[PDB]
Amino acid sequence: KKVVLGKKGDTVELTCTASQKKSIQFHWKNSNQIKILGNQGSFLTKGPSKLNDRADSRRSLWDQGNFPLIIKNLKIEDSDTYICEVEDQKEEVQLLVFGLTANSDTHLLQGQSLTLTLESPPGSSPSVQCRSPRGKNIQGGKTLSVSQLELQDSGTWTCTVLQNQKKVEFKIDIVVLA
Repeated sequence: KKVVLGKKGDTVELTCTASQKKSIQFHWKNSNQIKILGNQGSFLTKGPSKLNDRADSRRSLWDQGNFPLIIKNLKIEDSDTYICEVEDQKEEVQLLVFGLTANSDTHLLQGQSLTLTLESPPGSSPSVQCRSPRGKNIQGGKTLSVSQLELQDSGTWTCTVLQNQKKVEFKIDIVVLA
């Protein structure tokens, strides 16, 4: 069902739209049924889980049949199936948080292998397509690599990743001396 991918550090918003009579009783949970957030009657109630100080909702839409789940500071461990339950309707949504980093420090001199990675979640091995201002790209996933570094690289590289029919991209900055 809903595959939604996030970028480590940034926020995401999953969707949960109801088929009811506008604005009702609902809640979001994680794979194991520990409640994340819902509604003590008319307002929002977030449990005590590991995501409380960073989980949220938009109660203004609990009027037009929508109950989202907002998460800030995306951690890769934040990945797992979340479930929304709006009255008699259940809705599965898997979150895959991906983080692309520069196993160097995102800087480099003129001539040495540049290594990135892609730190994955509890349930995945992903595919990377990092282009570069200079057309080409590398492949693989968990670690990519290069070999030598042609000085025309202190610009913007582009880095896409697509999971279970869905995609995200980490456009990065690289630096090359002389």
